[PDB]
Amino acid sequence: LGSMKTERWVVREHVEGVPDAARIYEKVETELNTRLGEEQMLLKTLYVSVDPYLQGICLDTPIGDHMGADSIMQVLDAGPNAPFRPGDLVQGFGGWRTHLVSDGKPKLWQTGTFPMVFPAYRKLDLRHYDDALPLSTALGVMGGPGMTAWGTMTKFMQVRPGDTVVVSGASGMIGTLVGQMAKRAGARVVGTAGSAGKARYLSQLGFDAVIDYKLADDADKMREALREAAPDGVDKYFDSIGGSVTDAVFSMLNVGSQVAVCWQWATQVQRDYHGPRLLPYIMFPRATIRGIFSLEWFTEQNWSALHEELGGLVRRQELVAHETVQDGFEHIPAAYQTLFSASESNRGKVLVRV
Amino acid sequence: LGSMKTERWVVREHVEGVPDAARIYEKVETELNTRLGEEQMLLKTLYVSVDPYLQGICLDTPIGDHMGADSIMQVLDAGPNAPFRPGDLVQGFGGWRTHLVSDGKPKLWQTGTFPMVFPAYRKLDLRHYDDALPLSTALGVMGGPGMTAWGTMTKFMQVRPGDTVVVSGASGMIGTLVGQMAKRAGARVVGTAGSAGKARYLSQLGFDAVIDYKLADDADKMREALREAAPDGVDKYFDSIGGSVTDAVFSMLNVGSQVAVCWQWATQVQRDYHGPRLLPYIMFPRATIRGIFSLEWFTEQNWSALHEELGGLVRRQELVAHETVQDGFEHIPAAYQTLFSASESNRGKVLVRV
Ligand SMILES: NC(=O)c1ccc[n+]([C@@H]2O[C@H](COP(=O)([O-])OP(=O)(O)OC[C@H]3O[C@@H](n4cnc5c(N)ncnc54)[C@H](OP(=O)(O)O)[C@@H]3O)[C@@H](O)[C@H]2O)c1
Ligand SMILES: NC(=O)c1ccc[n+]([C@@H]2O[C@H](COP(=O)([O-])OP(=O)(O)OC[C@H]3O[C@@H](n4cnc5c(N)ncnc54)[C@H](OP(=O)(O)O)[C@@H]3O)[C@@H](O)[C@H]2O)c1
Ligand SMILES: CC[C@@H]1C[C@@H]2C[C@H]3/C=C\C=C\C(=O)NCCC[C@@H]4NC(=O)/C(=C(O)/C=C/C=C/[C@H](O)[C@H]3[C@@H]2[C@H]1C)C4=O
Ligand SMILES: CC[C@@H]1C[C@@H]2C[C@H]3/C=C\C=C\C(=O)NCCC[C@@H]4NC(=O)/C(=C(O)/C=C/C=C/[C@H](O)[C@H]3[C@@H]2[C@H]1C)C4=O
Repeated sequence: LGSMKTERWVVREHVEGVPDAARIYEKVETELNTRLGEEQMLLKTLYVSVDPYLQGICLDTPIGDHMGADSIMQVLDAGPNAPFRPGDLVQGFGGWRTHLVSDGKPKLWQTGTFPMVFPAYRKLDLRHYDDALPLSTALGVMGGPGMTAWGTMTKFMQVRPGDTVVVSGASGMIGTLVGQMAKRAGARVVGTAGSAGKARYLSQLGFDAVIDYKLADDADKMREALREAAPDGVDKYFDSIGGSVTDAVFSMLNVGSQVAVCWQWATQVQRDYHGPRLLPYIMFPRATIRGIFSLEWFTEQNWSALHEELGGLVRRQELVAHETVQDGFEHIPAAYQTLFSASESNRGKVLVRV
Repeated sequence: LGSMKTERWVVREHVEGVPDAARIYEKVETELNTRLGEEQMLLKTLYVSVDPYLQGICLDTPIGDHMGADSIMQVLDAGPNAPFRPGDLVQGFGGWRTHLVSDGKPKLWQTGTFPMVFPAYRKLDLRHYDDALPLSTALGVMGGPGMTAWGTMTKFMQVRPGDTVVVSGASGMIGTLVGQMAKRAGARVVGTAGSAGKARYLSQLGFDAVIDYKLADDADKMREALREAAPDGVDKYFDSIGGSVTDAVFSMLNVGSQVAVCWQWATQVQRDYHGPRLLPYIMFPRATIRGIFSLEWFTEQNWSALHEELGGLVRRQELVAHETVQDGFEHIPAAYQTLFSASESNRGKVLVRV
């Protein structure tokens, strides 16, 4: 049969800490075989996600392999028993590649720290998307990030009116969704941000107080900032940061509090591996801490409820989901790099349209 | 009108770390005014509990005050509007005193780390007791520690046939109670213990493996023993120790695992305040970690349930609830000292008959 020319970003070099996109990634030209097994598909990439958790995926990617990532793909061609037909849109972990072949079946992440299984590709139905909630939201508020926020806030956390909710890593999409939902449930909402503009932006989304984690560098400076922003204690904590801000929150946990652990940026990215033992602080509060791994909620029923509940709020404008769509496959690493800059222009989910 | 000489153990000196019980405490004769107020009672102590959690209570007890502890008392005299009548048997936080005047209402622990409120005295009634459930069980299987184990197993942990339940600090009444209920639900149960002789005691109670925590110094050695003792990973963990055993367990948590935090001996007594950050290990397992503070279960309906459910199994000797009752009020601090220094001989709940 035949082949096609494709471009891929591949992992050139492993560097821990804050990644250097120009140094770690290299754009190569690749020839793709277009011969399809009975259930395989030939896919074109329309949109690609960039996310912080790619820092850890990258370090587990064999050198030379392509950078994995969440993406939106269109089926160009398909074998006879492929799950989707040409023209069908799917969301899945297609990676930083213009084109690819895959059967869309669940695949195990072999070289990762845990036995993680990337989900089967998911069919996208155009009826769910419009100008208010466009197709690219399948990578954001109607995707992984939305599912993480919405699943946590309806399957685990039980915000009550009058509660104080703290959200670390609040300026990103998952943080802002959690805060806005908490607000709807009647809570005082405290966030952390890196800039006066980002802090003002969270105040526009309805955060009642925002702490600057660059001035508050230590649990001490942090404890004081929290005690001011949350004088009555903390009832819920949505944690994407860990490290010293989380150490400070655990000193002021109220009774029956709940902590959702979504990420530990300060450990994973900043390599903060040791610190004060936190478990001694949860007994009298009777606090509940749940690890979040939102892949467990990727079910057809959860996707429908996501669209009904969360999609309605976004559409009625009762809940704001911003995205920064950068254009051009060649600018994927540059767009990924801004997740770690000091630029305040990073509103919501960062995306690349290809 | 009248008075009455009594003896009390008072806190002479504050000593951090492992208690030196003969240096910390001092036995004093105290004349008690027995002119009761309207809601007040005069009570006589029949038994006292000694517990590792008394180490922190003591540290928070101002010099010269009496040492608090759980006790079984008997109402000698009672004012008109007293909540109990002479001859009534009650359980409450009477402390290391031979006699005392209290109104038995709930009381705020004004000097503690946290805002703890000691419960109101609860009446005992002799009919529920016999030689299989002696009256002294209101300080163990039918008291605080029984409420701690049964409440964790029926209100938090959901042990299912085939689980591997790990229990740190398993020789005492709470740890052994957890293991036996877990075995009754179908689990493999792993404990820790300090003596070869208690290891064989736990096994004969149903434990499928017992680590020597004294032999396994650090996290590493403890992972090796746990890898051996629980090869399918940990599904439930009942923690009373924290420190390096708990660090080990968190490296091998299964998906959906439940951790219950009962105490942190390593931090409270051994002063180990820093360690590896544990929250990074719980996201992929979706672990749930709940702090235990069984005072929230001290409810009339919950006591009834504890009798019904545990009373039967205990009397039949299905579920084994041992006690070690020392004799003599002057021996209370030495009995308490054994929990830290000479526990090799103890079996279940250490109490002291006065
Ligand atoms: N467990 C799961 O299932 C799961 C699922 C999806 C995602 N995640 C993770 O959860 C996180 C949430 O997603 P997101 O879209 O909301 O990411 P994100 O927060 O946008 O990631 C980068 C942001 O974090 C902030 N940040 C960086 N260092 C910080 C620090 N030391 N303290 C506080 N904030 C800091 C920055 O905000 P400023 O610009 O204001 O500094 C920046 O905008 C992501 O990191 C992702 O990897 C977990
Ligand atoms: N959270 C709550 O609401 C609550 C309520 C009640 C009690 N608690 C606490 O829960 C624990 C259990 O109660 P219990 O009555 O069964 O007391 P216990 O376990 O008998 O307490 C002392 C025993 O723990 C063992 N131990 C000492 N150091 C250890 C270590 N590093 N690792 C493992 N075991 C060690 C010793 O047993 P060996 O003889 O085997 O060395 C000792 O006899 C205690 O810490 C108690 O204060 C908490
Ligand atoms: C096709 C759909 C897409 C598939 C994608 C799979 C996950 C991506 C990355 C997972 C990484 C991971 O599991 N360990 C890396 C080890 C370090 C660290 N330790 C963690 O426990 C952890 C995390 O829990 C991350 C969680 C991230 C959740 C995402 O939503 C989904 C992506 C999802 C939208 C960490 O990053
Ligand atoms: C009349 C009935 C009786 C009343 C008694 C009160 C508690 C005793 C001690 C509580 C201490 C306390 O809370 N802070 C000290 C702080 C350090 C440490 N940090 C904790 O979180 C913690 C603990 O949670 C203890 C939990 C203990 C549970 C007991 O069964 C009940 C006793 C109970 C049987 C600690 O010891």
